[PDB]
Amino acid sequence: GLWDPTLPMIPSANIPGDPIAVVNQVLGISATSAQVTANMGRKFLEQLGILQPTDTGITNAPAGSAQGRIPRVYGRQASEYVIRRGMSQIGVPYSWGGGNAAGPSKGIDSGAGTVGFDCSGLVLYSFAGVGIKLPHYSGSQYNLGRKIPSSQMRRGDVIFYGPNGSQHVTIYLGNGQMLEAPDVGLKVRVAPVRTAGMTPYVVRYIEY
Repeated sequence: GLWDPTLPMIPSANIPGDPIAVVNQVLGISATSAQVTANMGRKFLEQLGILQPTDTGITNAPAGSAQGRIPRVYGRQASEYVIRRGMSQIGVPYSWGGGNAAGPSKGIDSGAGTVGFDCSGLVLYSFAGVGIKLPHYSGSQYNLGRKIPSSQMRRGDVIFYGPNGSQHVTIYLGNGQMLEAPDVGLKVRVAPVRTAGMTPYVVRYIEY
């Protein structure tokens, strides 16, 4: 019983570091997920009227802290933007290892010929819109942000599965539903929350 038995009972794709996210061969440019995330974070802060010269655009709280860069009075707005970004991807194919801060991408290993999202890729893409920078591995995502008891999960919190949160990750939508990139052959979808294999905590990246 350690895993969600509806999905492969293995750790999810683990893509190191700060991958290239944008490649433009005509202009001859490229940029990484962290670059795109910082750019989008600064834009978001500017739209709230709070951009400062010291802001890189990266908005993550120190892991475990209840205080991040985005003010609490703007956190619902931030969270709703993240959710809209993710939900806009419903119907995009799953691809093992797929996705970056810019959108779906070619995957790895099995997913090498498929442009799409995997579980952690969808989560990282969604949160990047407000400057929340996440690693492309569900177990590493579980170690960031602030833990909330699973029984108190709230819309916008992030649900994890398997040992160390390593099997699967999804975005809770409230009302017993979650947004996920599920498995090969499928598409990004809204699905009922599953409790089998779930970690006893969810993760909150945005306070409100």
